[PDB]
Amino acid sequence: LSDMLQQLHSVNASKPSERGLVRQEEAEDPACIPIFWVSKWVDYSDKYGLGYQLCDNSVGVLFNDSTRLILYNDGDSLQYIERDGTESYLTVSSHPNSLMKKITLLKYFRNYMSEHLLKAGANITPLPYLRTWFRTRSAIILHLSNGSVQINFFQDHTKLILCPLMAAVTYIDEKRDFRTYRLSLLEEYGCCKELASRLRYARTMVDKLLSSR
Amino acid sequence: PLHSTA
Repeated sequence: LSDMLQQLHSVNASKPSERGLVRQEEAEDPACIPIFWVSKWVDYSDKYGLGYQLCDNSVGVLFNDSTRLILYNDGDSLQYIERDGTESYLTVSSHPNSLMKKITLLKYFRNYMSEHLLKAGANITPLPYLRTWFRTRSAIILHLSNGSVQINFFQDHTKLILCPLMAAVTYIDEKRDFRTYRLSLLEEYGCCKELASRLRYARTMVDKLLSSR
Repeated sequence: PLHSTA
């Protein structure tokens, strides 16, 4: 998270959209395509919590009591993470009676997402959990346990997936075209105003994450 | 009450 903030400061300070010939294509690094992003989500936190589906079709829920339930894409294998960080590995078919409510909620959330929501990055060629999230008027901000930070913009449906380990960013535009860039290469070659503006917002969002952990 | 793109 700290390194992500530094990577973004570096690219933003280079003023990528306002210093001559933009060579954005040359900043593309297809090697740095993320393995994991959030494809779907449901904000039901007024009662239960926030459910999400990862790109591999695995599902997760961050409940209001700060516990997490993670269903792997085989549809049975389960991970549970308590408040104190205690991780438990099991299956739905073998759950203790105590997790009954939470499993039911996950399966409900799973069904809605699978049946009624669009898969983000469905055209991208093919386990972390949700550490934290918040919502603004403009965007939902998703912080995964592998360090990745995703930002989905509500109004135009454009999305950023920020990968601190690769020092990279994947951008999904209004047409659902995806391009993955190395951040230092965006510094080297520049980019359009659209990407530049969302990266400035991204830095502000990472700063909010860092100030609220 | 809110969700990702339908």
